[PDB]
Amino acid sequence: GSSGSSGQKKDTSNHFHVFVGDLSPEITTEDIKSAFAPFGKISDARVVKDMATGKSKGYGFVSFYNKLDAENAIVHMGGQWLGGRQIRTNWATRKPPAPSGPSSG
Repeated sequence: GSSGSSGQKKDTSNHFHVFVGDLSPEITTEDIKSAFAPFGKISDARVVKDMATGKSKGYGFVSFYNKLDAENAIVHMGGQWLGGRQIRTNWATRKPPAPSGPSSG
Protein backbone atom coordinates (compact mmCIF):
# COMPACT_ATOMS: atom_id res chain seq x y z
CA GLY A 1 0.00 0.00 0.00
CA SER A 2 1.93 2.99 -1.32
CA SER A 3 1.08 6.55 -0.29
CA GLY A 4 0.55 9.67 -2.37
CA SER A 5 -0.39 13.35 -2.37
CA SER A 6 -3.36 14.66 -0.39
CA GLY A 7 -6.09 14.65 -3.02
CA GLN A 8 -8.99 15.36 -0.68
CA LYS A 9 -12.13 17.23 -1.75
CA LYS A 10 -12.77 19.58 1.17
CA ASP A 11 -10.40 20.51 3.99
CA THR A 12 -11.86 18.77 7.04
CA SER A 13 -12.60 21.25 9.82
CA ASN A 14 -10.68 19.42 12.55
CA HIS A 15 -12.66 16.24 11.88
CA PHE A 16 -11.84 12.76 13.18
CA HIS A 17 -10.59 10.14 10.71
CA VAL A 18 -11.93 6.65 11.37
CA PHE A 19 -10.24 3.61 9.82
CA VAL A 20 -12.38 0.72 8.60
CA GLY A 21 -10.88 -2.62 7.61
CA ASP A 22 -12.33 -5.93 6.43
CA LEU A 23 -14.56 -4.10 3.95
CA SER A 24 -16.47 -6.75 2.00
CA PRO A 25 -16.05 -6.61 -1.80
CA GLU A 26 -19.76 -5.93 -2.26
CA ILE A 27 -19.32 -2.77 -0.20
CA THR A 28 -19.47 0.63 -1.90
CA THR A 29 -18.35 4.16 -1.03
CA GLU A 30 -22.04 5.10 -1.11
CA ASP A 31 -22.96 2.20 1.17
CA ILE A 32 -20.46 3.13 3.89
CA LYS A 33 -21.55 6.78 3.76
CA SER A 34 -25.11 5.59 4.40
CA ALA A 35 -24.03 2.75 6.68
CA PHE A 36 -22.30 5.19 9.02
CA ALA A 37 -24.77 8.06 8.68
CA PRO A 38 -26.89 6.70 11.56
CA PHE A 39 -23.93 7.71 13.71
CA GLY A 40 -23.35 11.25 12.49
CA LYS A 41 -22.84 13.63 9.57
CA ILE A 42 -20.23 12.41 7.09
CA SER A 43 -17.73 14.82 5.54
CA ASP A 44 -15.28 12.46 3.85
CA ALA A 45 -15.74 8.75 3.10
CA ARG A 46 -14.20 6.41 0.53
CA VAL A 47 -13.49 2.71 0.01
CA VAL A 48 -9.96 2.03 -1.25
CA LYS A 49 -10.43 -0.31 -4.21
CA ASP A 50 -7.95 -2.08 -6.49
CA MET A 51 -7.09 -0.47 -9.83
CA ALA A 52 -6.73 -3.87 -11.51
CA THR A 53 -9.74 -5.89 -10.37
CA GLY A 54 -11.75 -3.01 -8.93
CA LYS A 55 -12.82 -4.76 -5.73
CA SER A 56 -12.85 -3.30 -2.22
CA LYS A 57 -9.25 -3.94 -1.19
CA GLY A 58 -10.60 -4.44 2.32
CA TYR A 59 -10.05 -1.07 3.99
CA GLY A 60 -11.42 2.46 3.84
CA PHE A 61 -11.71 5.80 5.63
CA VAL A 62 -14.66 7.57 7.24
CA SER A 63 -14.35 11.03 8.78
CA PHE A 64 -16.87 12.49 11.23
CA TYR A 65 -17.86 16.05 12.11
CA ASN A 66 -17.54 15.28 15.82
CA LYS A 67 -15.81 12.70 18.01
CA LEU A 68 -18.78 11.23 19.88
CA ASP A 69 -20.48 10.42 16.58
CA ALA A 70 -17.34 8.64 15.40
CA GLU A 71 -16.95 6.62 18.59
CA ASN A 72 -20.51 5.36 18.11
CA ALA A 73 -19.58 3.79 14.77
CA ILE A 74 -16.13 2.58 15.84
CA VAL A 75 -17.94 0.52 18.48
CA HIS A 76 -21.22 -0.25 16.71
CA MET A 77 -19.79 -0.86 13.25
CA GLY A 78 -16.74 -2.49 14.81
CA GLY A 79 -17.37 -6.00 13.54
CA GLN A 80 -20.98 -5.23 12.66
CA TRP A 81 -22.25 -7.13 9.62
CA LEU A 82 -22.64 -4.46 6.94
CA GLY A 83 -21.81 -6.08 3.61
CA GLY A 84 -21.45 -9.84 3.30
CA ARG A 85 -18.53 -10.28 5.68
CA GLN A 86 -17.86 -8.36 8.89
CA ILE A 87 -15.92 -5.10 9.20
CA ARG A 88 -13.34 -3.51 11.50
CA THR A 89 -12.87 -0.04 12.99
CA ASN A 90 -10.00 1.88 14.57
CA TRP A 91 -8.65 5.38 15.20
CA ALA A 92 -6.57 5.88 12.06
CA THR A 93 -5.23 9.00 13.78
CA ARG A 94 -2.07 8.43 15.82
CA LYS A 95 -0.82 10.53 18.73
CA PRO A 96 2.71 10.66 20.22
CA PRO A 97 3.29 9.27 23.73
CA ALA A 98 3.77 11.72 26.59
CA PRO A 99 7.23 12.00 28.21
CA SER A 100 8.11 11.17 31.82
CA GLY A 101 9.98 12.73 34.73
CA PRO A 102 12.12 10.15 36.56
CA SER A 103 14.55 10.91 39.39
CA SER A 104 17.23 8.98 41.29
CA GLY A 105 20.50 9.37 43.15
